[PDB]
Amino acid sequence: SGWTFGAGPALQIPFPMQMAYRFNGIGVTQNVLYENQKLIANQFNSAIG
Amino acid sequence: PAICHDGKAHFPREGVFVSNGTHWFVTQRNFYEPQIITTDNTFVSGNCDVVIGIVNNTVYDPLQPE
Ligand SMILES: *[C@@H]1O[C@H](CO)[C@@H](O)[C@H](O)[C@H]1NC(C)=O
Repeated sequence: SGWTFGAGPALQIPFPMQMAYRFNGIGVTQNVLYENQKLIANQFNSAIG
Repeated sequence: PAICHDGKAHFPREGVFVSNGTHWFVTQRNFYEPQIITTDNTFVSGNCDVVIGIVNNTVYDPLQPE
């Protein structure tokens, strides 16, 4: 649900769109995520690993 | 995530793409206020072959009729 559950009712949303919102919040346009989605996922999976 | 009109991907400038079941609109995130997907609401950057989940629809040009 993103950050919506901390304010009012929880509202569902697909994870890639939430990640696009999170990128947009730091000054990078969302089209950067979608065109580099798979790669980014890998960099996350390694980071936890 | 994105709408492909003619070999090009369109992303919302500020808002999300929603659909009632037959047609597509663009709206805000904290309040329901649908609008018509024109060339102002959206910006184009892509090639319509890399986004995962792109859908087919038509955008509207406010200058062609005039
Ligand atoms: C979207 O439109 C293009 C060109 O009109 C077509 O090649 C493609 O198959 C369409 N995709 C879907 C899912 O209908």
